[PDB]
Amino acid sequence: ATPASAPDTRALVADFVGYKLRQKGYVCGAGPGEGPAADPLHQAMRAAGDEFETRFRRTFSDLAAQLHVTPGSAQQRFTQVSDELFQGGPNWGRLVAFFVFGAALCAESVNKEMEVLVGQVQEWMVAYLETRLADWIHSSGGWAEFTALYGDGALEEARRLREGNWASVRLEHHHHHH
Repeated sequence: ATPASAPDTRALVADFVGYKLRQKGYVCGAGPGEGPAADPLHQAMRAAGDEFETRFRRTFSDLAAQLHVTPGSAQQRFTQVSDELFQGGPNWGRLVAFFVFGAALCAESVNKEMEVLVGQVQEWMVAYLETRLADWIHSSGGWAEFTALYGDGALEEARRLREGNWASVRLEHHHHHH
């Protein structure tokens, strides 16, 4: 018994984006309350998103000013940061982090009619995914671990961890003695 799949990974992506766009302008959908779904793809995607948004408080205004001062590049910068730390870290913390970025920088580059660069950021994503992320993914299989990851447990833990190592961009210089 091995079910098949017609849709594509790309489709799911454009879905979260397009929906997030109308979510502010013209919401369109249904009201899932007691409708058990085999593949909690949608529910899952929303969970992660709202997870980081609920975990902290004002990541937008906060991460805005804070990350503002420190000279940072565009979208490409956000990813580079995540991959920089996640470099060999199959932790969930980087999931909720790297995600909040792709999305935020997604709707931004999209709404601003900056799709040109948008398609670029994503392309790179799926690239490294099957490149070096093909292992950590093959182990858990994918969202599988995610579905059962945030099943039960304080969220404040996942954030503090993510914003902990990430926001911990503050380190100590070197000591030059003679």
